[PDB]
Amino acid sequence: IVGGQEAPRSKWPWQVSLRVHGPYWMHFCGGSLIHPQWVLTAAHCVGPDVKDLAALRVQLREQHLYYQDQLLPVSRIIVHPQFYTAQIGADIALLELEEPVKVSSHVHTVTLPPASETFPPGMPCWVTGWGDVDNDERLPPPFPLKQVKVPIMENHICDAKYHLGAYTGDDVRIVRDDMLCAGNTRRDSCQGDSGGPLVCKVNGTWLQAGVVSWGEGCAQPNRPGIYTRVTYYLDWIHHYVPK
Amino acid sequence: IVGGQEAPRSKWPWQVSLRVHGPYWMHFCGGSLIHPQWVLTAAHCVGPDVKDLAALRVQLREQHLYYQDQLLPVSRIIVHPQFYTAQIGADIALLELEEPVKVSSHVHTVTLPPASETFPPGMPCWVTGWGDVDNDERLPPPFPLKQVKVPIMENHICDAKYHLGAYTGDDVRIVRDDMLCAGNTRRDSCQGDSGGPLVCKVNGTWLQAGVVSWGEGCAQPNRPGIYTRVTYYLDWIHHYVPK
Amino acid sequence: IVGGQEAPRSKWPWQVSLRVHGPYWMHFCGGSLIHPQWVLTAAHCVGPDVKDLAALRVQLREQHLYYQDQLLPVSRIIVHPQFYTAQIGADIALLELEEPVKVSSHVHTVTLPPASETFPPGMPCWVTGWGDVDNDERLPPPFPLKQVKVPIMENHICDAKYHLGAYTGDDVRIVRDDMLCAGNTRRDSCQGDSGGPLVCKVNGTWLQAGVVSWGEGCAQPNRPGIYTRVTYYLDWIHHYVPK
Amino acid sequence: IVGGQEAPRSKWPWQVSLRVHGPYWMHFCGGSLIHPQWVLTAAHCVGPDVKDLAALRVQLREQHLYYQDQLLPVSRIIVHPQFYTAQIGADIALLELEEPVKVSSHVHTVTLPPASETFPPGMPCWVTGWGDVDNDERLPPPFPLKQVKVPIMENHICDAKYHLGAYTGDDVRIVRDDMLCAGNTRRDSCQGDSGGPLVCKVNGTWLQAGVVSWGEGCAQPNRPGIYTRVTYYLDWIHHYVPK
Ligand SMILES: Nc1nc2ccccc2[nH]1
Ligand SMILES: Nc1nc2ccccc2[nH]1
Ligand SMILES: Nc1nc2ccccc2[nH]1
Ligand SMILES: Nc1nc2ccccc2[nH]1
Repeated sequence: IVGGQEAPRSKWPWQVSLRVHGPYWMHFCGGSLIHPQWVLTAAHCVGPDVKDLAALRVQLREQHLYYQDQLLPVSRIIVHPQFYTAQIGADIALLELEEPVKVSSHVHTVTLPPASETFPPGMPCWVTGWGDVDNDERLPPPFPLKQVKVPIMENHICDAKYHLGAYTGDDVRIVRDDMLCAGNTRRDSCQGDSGGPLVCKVNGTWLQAGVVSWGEGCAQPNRPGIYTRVTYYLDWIHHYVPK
Repeated sequence: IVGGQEAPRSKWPWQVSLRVHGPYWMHFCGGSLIHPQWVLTAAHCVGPDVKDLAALRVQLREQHLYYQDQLLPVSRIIVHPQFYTAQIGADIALLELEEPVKVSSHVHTVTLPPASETFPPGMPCWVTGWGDVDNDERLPPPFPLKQVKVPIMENHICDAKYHLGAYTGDDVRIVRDDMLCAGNTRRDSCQGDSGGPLVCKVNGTWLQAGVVSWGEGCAQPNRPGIYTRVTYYLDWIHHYVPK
Repeated sequence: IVGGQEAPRSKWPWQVSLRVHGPYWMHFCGGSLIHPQWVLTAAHCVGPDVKDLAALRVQLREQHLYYQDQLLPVSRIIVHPQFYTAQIGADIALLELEEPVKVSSHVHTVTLPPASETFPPGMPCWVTGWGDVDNDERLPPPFPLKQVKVPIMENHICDAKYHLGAYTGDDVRIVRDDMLCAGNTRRDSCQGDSGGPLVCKVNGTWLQAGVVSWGEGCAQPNRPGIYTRVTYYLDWIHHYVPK
Repeated sequence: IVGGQEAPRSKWPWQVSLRVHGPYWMHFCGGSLIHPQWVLTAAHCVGPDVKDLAALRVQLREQHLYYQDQLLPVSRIIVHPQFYTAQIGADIALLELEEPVKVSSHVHTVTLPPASETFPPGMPCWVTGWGDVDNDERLPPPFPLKQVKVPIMENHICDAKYHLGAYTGDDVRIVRDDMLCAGNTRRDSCQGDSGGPLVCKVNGTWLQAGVVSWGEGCAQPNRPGIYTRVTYYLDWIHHYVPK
């Protein structure tokens, strides 16, 4: 996360950390608990090539990474079949936990938006995670969870911006219809935040509007952070996750 | 270049090296001379974002990198407007030199194939460059120009292979129509060879069938090297390069 | 620390961590509390060249680095005037804190040995620190304080071993009189543990026999870890630290 | 080499490059041809621990490293028995070649100074090599041999300088009597130049006064380059090398 601060212990109870086997269970991507037994994340974090379930673990909300770990095994990885690269789209995936987690006020699910829900440009939303605090700058120990308020940006405006200072023809889509943008030159997501949540509070109730997907650098001019638009893939999600 | 060997001094007179400014003019991509004033290369080597021309230089056929340099400045960089990523396609671009080069048996242009040439499996083709000799393994000094004969594979077969061991739906095409596959687990192109030529001997003449574009790793099982299919972009090239 | 394991919460109340300013206050050397206002460490950790005091801070006993930091500033750095390199000797230094610390069962001083104590082979001794767990292998997060029991080895025996597989003349002493050896191919100190304490339980009390100083690699055959022999520098220490 | 330039092809015919087996025969230190079959170099380049001769090779004078290599096998490595570290002294060694070299005007031996020869403070001498051009700054391809004129510095003055800004007692020798210094904040030797020669033209002949040994940083204030004093070890040298 770029341009944000450490999150209060009572904030973002649905945030999760994905760990990969190694000298130690290292954090490589974020995710969100959308059901007691299901985690939502980005496809590029666990694909497109098939990965060994035994080398993956999920860690529920932690104030500091690695300090009070309680790793959970994953029983199944479901990557959207239309996914190959983030730039092409469908950057979304599901992780079925071995056991349904025991929800508490400190750790619980985030609510998904209704199919008709559309987050307007400028609406203040939040992105969270343990990723880099700037281009090539790793989050330093003790690795606190970070948060940053970012305003939603209209898909068309975002697409236009990405063409600025680029050779790509203005008529050639870069930011596609299943993607959403947010952030600016001071606040953005970054490597390591991928798969994590972008939440906006509507009628009270926090709704997850997107999944951290990709971008060109972090907080770079005319290069807003790009997310997978959750509403676009609700049918696919609800094909595996109980409503 | 993975596998293969050092190229004879008389071979590949059209090979060029792209250099980026810094502590020394370092090689970052390949290319080919297709006209005394024009170099053909890959779009991902110079795009999708517009970079400063001043920071780019071209080196014509050299037996070893850096030892006998005579760097040439560029006046224009033109990238296919459809380009954004190599996985999507249109990974091709042109560089116009500030002056026409003098040709000879040691340095001259490569011939482009006629629109109808398909380059089927069994066709004798070679790829050349100063790229890595293996995954994560750079070409060691004195940096000789390497070459390797690679077997052509039909797009449909190649696409099927890229789906093996991947979550991507079988009907979601990975190897696209404007692309071409070549190589195996012993012969392939690698990082650093990008933008370089894949040439095939047809009826006694060398024709550039492709431009080193991308691939998953180098010489990895079920993951042959991918090239931009030159015949697919002949009309675009001819808008800029005199015949 | 190579071998051994995570130290219990109640052990080594005198262990200290030296921090250098930068992206975060990073651990670079060990140390021990020998007086409410003084820390004993290795000269090579802070010398031979004079560095800015401001860029240094001390962290008293804590289970995991960076988690519960309470950094303490230093008013003075005193390095043995005979020091230039660890191999030559006199690798010992003192840090005076700006304020005396409050002691308790969880944080208190370690007892220095009587001038006559020799710490012969067979005596039970432990070395502690947050250093590498193996050659060029850092302690992974959450960075627990490690400990390991190491076997003492007589100086002359150690010296002979250091000559095995070396061009150095047998009569040219390598392990000097102001030094002490401990450890084997399974138990040893390593980079990052430097300045830390080697303590032995004598007549029911813990005495600091040495300070982690140097060695060829970590836990390498015929190359035991080398420590500064505390008894040799008691007079110097007592010139600054009161009883 | 710091602050110098490319050496003319006709100069320094006695310069050699030591290579170590690996992906390629990489340069790791310099040396000088002092006899048709003997190379003089620094002990720390090949010691203190014994290494097998099979992984070592010698390359005679070439304008650019790796370009037109003609590697020579070594029959024996002789390290001074009093050597353990550069800071202690005796940093000198001999490499006996498998065959005597056929000297030419382009490649021949350098002359060793008489036992009584004393190089006065201020005398203009030269140090040559393929080492870093600045701290942590490697020599860029094509790796030309570099040279730099450095003035001799009186031993006492050099020792005094090394104490400035250090904790070491003024009466404790840092630069010893078997060592020699030269260079300033603009011109100096650096990592990779070790084992190489420092030659001074006395009257009308080039004499090798020193062997690049060590220092604190390169071209750093009050930290001139330190070399092993050749006249100090003339007897040891002539014990193996025919006069
Ligand atoms: N702006 C931005 N946000 C990002 C998150 C993950 C990877 C690349 C990114 N670029
Ligand atoms: N086989 C192959 N060739 C490549 C060239 C550039 C990047 C990735 C590649 N994989
Ligand atoms: N064996 C050993 N132990 C060491 C501790 C610090 C630096 C080098 C070392 N080598
Ligand atoms: N000044 C200086 N010259 C050096 C040559 C080799 C290693 C360290 C050095 N420091």
